Amino acid sequence: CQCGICMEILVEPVTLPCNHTLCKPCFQSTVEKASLCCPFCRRRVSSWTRYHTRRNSLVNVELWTIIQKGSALKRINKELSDLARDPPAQCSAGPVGDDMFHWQATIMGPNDSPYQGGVFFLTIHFPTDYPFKPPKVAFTTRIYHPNINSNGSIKLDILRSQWSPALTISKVLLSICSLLCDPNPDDPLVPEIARIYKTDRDKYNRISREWTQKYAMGGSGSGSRKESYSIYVYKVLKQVHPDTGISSKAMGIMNSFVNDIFERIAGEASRLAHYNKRSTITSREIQTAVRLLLPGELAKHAVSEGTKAVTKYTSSAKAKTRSSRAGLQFPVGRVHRLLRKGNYSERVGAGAPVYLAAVLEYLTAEILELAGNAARDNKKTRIIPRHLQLAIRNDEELNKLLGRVTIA
Ligand SMILES: [Cl-]
Ligand SMILES: [Cl-]
Ligand SMILES: [Cl-]
Ligand SMILES: [Cl-]
Ligand SMILES: [Zn+2]
Ligand SMILES: [Zn+2]
Repeated sequence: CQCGICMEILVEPVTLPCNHTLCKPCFQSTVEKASLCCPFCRRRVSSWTRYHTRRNSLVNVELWTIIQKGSALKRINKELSDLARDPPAQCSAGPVGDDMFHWQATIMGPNDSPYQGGVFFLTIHFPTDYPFKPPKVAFTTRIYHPNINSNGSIKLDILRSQWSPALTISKVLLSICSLLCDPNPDDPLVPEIARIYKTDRDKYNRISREWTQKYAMGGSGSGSRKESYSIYVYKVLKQVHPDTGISSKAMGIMNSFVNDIFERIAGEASRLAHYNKRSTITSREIQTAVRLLLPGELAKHAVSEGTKAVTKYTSSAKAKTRSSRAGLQFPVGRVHRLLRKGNYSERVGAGAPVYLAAVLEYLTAEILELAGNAARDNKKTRIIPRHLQLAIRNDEELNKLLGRVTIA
């Protein structure tokens, strides 16, 4: 509600001849140091800046006195917070897993439009220089529109020529909504559709509804809260070392292992789905993710445990709990939500969370078995962080996998 560059309150505001205002830090960071141009409208402010920097009159005293009453990453987080503060109508967006520069977004077909009742998924990629460079926004759901083509590119002025740091991803999503309601056939991306819209509006409305029906019939994101698997880590420990406990500090490290493995597998599985233009993540993407990221025998065993859980899940009775159907301690239904919540794909198949849950359980068991062994070497009955560090370092494959995870 004040500074357009950093979306924070204005401090020592500087107003340029063009009357765009930014806080003194932002002004110094982007104008004074190099560009000497307004970041919003690119008006040259060199003569003005040199004069007033020498005379210490840059700051707008009147505005400043009466107000009392990296940068790219920081701002993206401010957008997401802003997005939660004022959820845009008919829209949602959030990061893909833990990648803040790669978001998923959903748009519900406006009531006014012929897309009503459909859900359209979009991909958003933030550049390194954001907010000074535009975000890359594209549809992954087919849609019949003059300004949207089969590649999912969107011809919208604010996405390219008219992009400004003052704009936000919420405003961008609202503008796309308006574009769905009111196309611009005069400057089209697809001429045939634009010609049809101009001459046969009834046909345009008809084809839009049929496409919406055929192809169109994505959230706050993974969130800031750290998930815990204490319940299921404990169950596995009782199976692997019934007479060995685990300290709560060690349990927090186990959560860090599980969450790290979850994010990496799903993230890669997300990469594969997008790479092959697949709407749904299935056990296949999870398996190829596992095979590429896990080393050696860990990968061979993880693939075995995942294939066996999926096989047992399909043949089992549909009445029992999903985790029970797969013979797993780790929660299948919960892993499924975390795959949808993380915005890795439009859809998530039912075998995917089973396979991933089984891979997580297997790796947890491996780590717990070795940590317990490492505890029994020091004549101890309870796993502490040090025994987790030992179990990782003393196993070449596990150290390749989890060595980068910090252990205190
Ligand atoms: Cl100038
Ligand atoms: Cl594009
Ligand atoms: Cl599946
Ligand atoms: Cl990796
Ligand atoms: Zn600022
Ligand atoms: Zn300006």
